Amino acid sequence: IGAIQSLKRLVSYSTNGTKSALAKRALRLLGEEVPRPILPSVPSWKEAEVQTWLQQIGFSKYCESFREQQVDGDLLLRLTEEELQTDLGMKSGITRKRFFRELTELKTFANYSTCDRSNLADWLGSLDPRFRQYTYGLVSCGLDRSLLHRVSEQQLLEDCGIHLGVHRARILTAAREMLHTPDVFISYRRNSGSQLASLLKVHLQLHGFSVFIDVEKLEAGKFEDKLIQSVMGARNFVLVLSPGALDKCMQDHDCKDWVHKAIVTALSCGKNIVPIIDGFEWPEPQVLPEDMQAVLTFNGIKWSHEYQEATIEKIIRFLQ
Amino acid sequence: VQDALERALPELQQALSALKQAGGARAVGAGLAEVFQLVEEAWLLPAVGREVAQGLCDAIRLDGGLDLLLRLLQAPELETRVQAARLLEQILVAENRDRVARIGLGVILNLAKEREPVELARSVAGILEHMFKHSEETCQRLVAAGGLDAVLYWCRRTDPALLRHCALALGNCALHGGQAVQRRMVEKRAAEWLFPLAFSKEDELLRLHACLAVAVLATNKEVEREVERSGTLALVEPLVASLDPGRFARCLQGRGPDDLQRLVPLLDSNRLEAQCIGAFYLCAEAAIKSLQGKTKVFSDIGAIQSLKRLVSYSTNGTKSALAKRALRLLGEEVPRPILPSVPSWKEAEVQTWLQQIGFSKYCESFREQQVDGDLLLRLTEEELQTDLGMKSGITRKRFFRELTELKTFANYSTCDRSNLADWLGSLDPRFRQYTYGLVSCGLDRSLLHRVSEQQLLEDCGIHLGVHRARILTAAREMLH
Amino acid sequence: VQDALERALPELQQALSALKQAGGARAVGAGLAEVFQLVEEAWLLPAVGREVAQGLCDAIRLDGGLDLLLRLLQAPELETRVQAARLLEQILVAENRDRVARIGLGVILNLAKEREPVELARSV
Ligand SMILES: NC(=O)c1ccc[n+]([C@@H]2O[C@H](COP(=O)([O-])OP(=O)(O)OC[C@H]3O[C@@H](n4cnc5c(N)ncnc54)[C@H](O)[C@@H]3O)[C@@H](O)[C@H]2O)c1
Ligand SMILES: NC(=O)c1ccc[n+]([C@@H]2O[C@H](COP(=O)([O-])OP(=O)(O)OC[C@H]3O[C@@H](n4cnc5c(N)ncnc54)[C@H](O)[C@@H]3O)[C@@H](O)[C@H]2O)c1
Repeated sequence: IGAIQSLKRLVSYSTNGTKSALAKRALRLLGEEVPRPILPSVPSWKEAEVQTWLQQIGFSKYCESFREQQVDGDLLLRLTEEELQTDLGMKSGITRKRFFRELTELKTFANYSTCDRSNLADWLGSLDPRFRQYTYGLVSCGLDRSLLHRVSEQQLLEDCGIHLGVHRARILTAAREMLHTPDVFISYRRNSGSQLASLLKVHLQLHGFSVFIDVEKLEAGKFEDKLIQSVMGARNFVLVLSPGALDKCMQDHDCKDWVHKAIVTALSCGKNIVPIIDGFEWPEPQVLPEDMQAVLTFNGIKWSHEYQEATIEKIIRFLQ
Repeated sequence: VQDALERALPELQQALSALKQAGGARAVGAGLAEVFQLVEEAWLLPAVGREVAQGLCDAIRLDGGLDLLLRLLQAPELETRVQAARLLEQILVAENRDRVARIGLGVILNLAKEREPVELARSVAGILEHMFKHSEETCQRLVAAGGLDAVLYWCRRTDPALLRHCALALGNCALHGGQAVQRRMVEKRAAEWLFPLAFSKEDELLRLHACLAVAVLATNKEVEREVERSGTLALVEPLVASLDPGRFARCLQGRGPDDLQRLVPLLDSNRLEAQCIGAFYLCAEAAIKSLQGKTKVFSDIGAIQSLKRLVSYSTNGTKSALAKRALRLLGEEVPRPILPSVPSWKEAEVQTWLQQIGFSKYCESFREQQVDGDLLLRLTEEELQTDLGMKSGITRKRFFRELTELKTFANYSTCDRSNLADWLGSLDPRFRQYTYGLVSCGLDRSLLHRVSEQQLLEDCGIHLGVHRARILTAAREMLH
Repeated sequence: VQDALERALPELQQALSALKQAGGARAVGAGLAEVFQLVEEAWLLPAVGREVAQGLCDAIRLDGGLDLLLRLLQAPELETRVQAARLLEQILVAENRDRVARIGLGVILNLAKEREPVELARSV
C-alpha cells in the first residue's frame, strides 16, 4: 500500500513529539530502520545533510550523483530543470517532478534565519502556506519587505524562479496593495564592583537610559583623553560602593587611582551623584583628600539583592 | 568495564526499592541522598563512567523511578523537593528527556514559579538547561510558558554556578529553539540579561557561554539590530582575544557530532563575534579531538573548509590565529592570507587562490590558458564551459559563489577613481562584486545617470534584473 | 653554522635571567645594554647571523622577555625606557610582530605621544 514512506515523511518532517514517537515505533515494529529528524537550517547544510536528506525520502540512486558535483544546501535550494537534466544524470522528467515535489516539501519546512532580515517567510505564509518555497528565491535576489513594490513579473520569473504565473500575479498584487552620548556614568571598584555595575546598567537600559561602562577599558594608559569626554557628556553619575570601594582612594594625594579621578571629575562637573551601597560603611571625611570630601553629603541608596525592582524604581525617581 | 555496572545495579535496585517502599518525612530524603551520592560516584570515573552512568540512568528509567521523582517534585516538604530536584538534575540523558517531555513538563514548570530559595533554583536552572536540548517543541512550551522568565529572573543572582546554568540554558535554548523561540527571547530582551553574565570577572567559563548565547542569537539576520543595541557584542572579542583555548580544552570531555554541527554555521554567518566564538570553540575542541584519535569528524561535517575560508579572508588577527591553530592541531596544512589587490594579481596568486578554496582539479586548466587576476574578474559562463573544461553547471555555480566571495573582499585601488565600491556597499554589501564590471566600462560617480539597463546587462555583466533595477534607481534618485 | 647558536643561547639565558631577577635602577639598563650588544653582534655576521638572529629572537620570545620589554616600556625612568625601546627595535621579526600586535599595541602607542626627546623618538 505504501504507508512506510508516509511514516518516514512524518519522522523526517516532525513538529510534534507524539506523532513522531508513534511513527518511530511503527517503523521499529516493522522490518526497516527509522530515519532521523532533519536539520531545518537548510542554507546551513553541508554535503552530509544533503546526502542524509536523499537517503531518508527515497533518492538512494542519486546519492553518488550529488556527491561528485559537491551539492550543499545552498545549491539544493537553487536547483533547476537544466542542471537536473544535464549535469546530474536525471533524464526523466517524471523523476525530476518527483524531486521538485520533495523540494517543495523541503522548502516549506526550512529555517531561513541565516539570510532572512525582514521575516519574508511569514509574509509568504500569511497568503498561502505553499508560498513559503520561494523564500530563498526572493531573499537571494536581495529583497525584503521594503523593496517588493518595485519588482516586476520578469524579475520574479528570471531571477526569483517562480514558474507559475498565478503565483507571480498573486505575489505582485499582494506586494502592491498592502505593503505600499551616554546619559548615566558608572564608576566601580575592580575587585567586587563589576556585577552590581552591570546589573545597574541592565536595569537602567530596560527603561531606555543610555549607560556608559568599561572604565577598565580606558585604564590602558589613556590618562584623560576619553574620561573627560565621557563625564562631560554624561547626564548623571552612579557611584557603585563595593565592600572596600574607597580603600584605594585614601591617601591618594597624586591623583593616580581611576575611581578617584572619576570622583574628582564628577565633582568638577557638579553632576547628580547617586551612590549605591552594597554592605559598605561610610568612611571618615578626614582620611580622604580635600578634592573628594563632598561625596559624603549625597543621598545614597541602599541595595537589596532580593528586592531589586523597587530599588531600581527609586533610582529612576532620583534621576533626570 | 562491566564490573562497575555489576557493582552499581543491585545497590540502585535496593535504593529505589527503599524509595518506593518508604514514604516518611526524613528517610526518603536520605534515600535520595544515597542515590545522588551513587550518581556522583558514577559520573566521576575516568573514561569508564560515561556508559556506566548512561546504563544506570536507563535502570532508573526502566524501574519507574522517574515518575517517582516527578511525584516527589510535587511534595509539600521543601527538603525532599530539593533532593528530588538535585537528583533529577544529573540524570537528564537523551532517553530520559523524551520521558520528561512526555510527562515531566508542567511539574518543573510549576517549580519555575517558586524562585526565592537558592537551593531550588540552582538545580531547577540546570534541569531547564538540559531540557532546552530536547527539541523545538519543548523550547516553544518552555518559552511560551514561564520557563524563560525563570531563567531571565535568575540571571539577577550572584551564585557562580546558577549563573553558569542560566548561561548554558540560554545558549541551548538559542541553539535548539528556532525562529519563533528566538523572537520570543529577544523581543523579551533575553540578550540584555546576558550582560552581567558576559562581564563577571569571577568565572571564565560563564562569560564564554554567555558570549556563545549572544553569538547564536546574533546569527539571525532579523535579530542583529537589537543585539547591537543591547551592547553585549562589544565584550565578545576582547574576551576571546584575552583567553587561550588550550587551558579551556584541558579544563573541559568534548561534545558529540550533533553538537559539533551547531558550531559550523557560526563561521558562515558573516559576523565577527560569531566567527570568533566558533573559531575559539572549534580550536579548543580540535585540541580535544587531537588528544584522542577521532579527527575525521571535522572532515565529515565540514568545518575545515570554513576555517580555510576564515584564514584566506581574514580581516581580524584573533579569529585568523585561532583558525590557523585549529588547522595546525588537525592533520592538514594552513593556508595563506590572499593579496587583496586582485587586479594586480599575476598567475601565481590565481593558482594559490585555487589551491586554498578547493579548486585543485582546475589548477592546470587556468595555467595553460594564462588566466591572471584581470581575466579572473572578467570570467563568464561560456569561457568556463568551452575553454576551461568545466562542463558541469553546478561546478560553475560553485565557482561563481567563490567568485562572489572573492570580489566582495578585493582591493580596487589600481582602477577605482571615484570610490565606487563604497557606493555599492552603502546599498547592499553583496553589490560590491560588480565594482570591476562598472569600472572597466569607464564609469564613475559622475556618469551613472545616463546608464541604461542594457548597458548593465551586456557590458557590466549584471545577470540579476532586481540588482539592475536597484542600481538604476539608486543612480537616478540620489546622484543627480 | 650552529656554533654561533650554541655560543649565543646560554649567554642570553643568563642575561634574561639577570633581567628577570634584578629590578634596580641602573643594573637593569646595563643588562639591556648587554642584550642589545649581543643583538648587535648577532646581526653583523656575514651570511650566518640571519638565521642566528632569528633563532635568538625566538629564544627571547619563548622565554617571555617580550612581555618583560613591554613592562619596561611603561617604566617611569627614562634611561631604562630608551634602552628597552632600542632593544625592542632590533627584534621585530614576523613571529614577534604577531605577539606585539596581540599585546604590545597601546604601550608603544603611549610612547608615540611623548615626542620631545630624540633618544626615544629615534627608536620608536
Ligand atoms: N560530572 C557530572 O556531574 C556530569 C557530567 C556529564 C553529564 N552529567 C549529567 O548528564 C546529563 C546530560 O548528559 P547527556 O548525555 O544528555 O549530554 P549531551 O548529549 O547533551 O552532550 C553530548 C555529550 O555526548 C558525548 N557524545 C555523544 N556522542 C558522541 C560521539 N559520537 N563521540 C564522542 N562523544 C559523544 C559528548 O562527549 C558530550 O559529552 C545531565 O543531567 C548532566 O547533569 C553530569
Ligand atoms: N643590521 C641590523 O641591525 C638589522 C638587520 C636586519 C634586520 N634587523 C632587525 O630585524 C627586524 C626586521 O627583520 P625582518 O626579518 O622582520 O625583515 P622583513 O621580513 O620585514 O624583510 C624581508 C627580509 O627577509 C629576507 N627573506 C625572507 N624570505 C626570503 C627568501 N625566501 N629568500 C631570500 N630572502 C628572504 C629578505 O632578504 C629581507 O631581508 C627589525 O627589528 C630590524 O631592526 C636589524
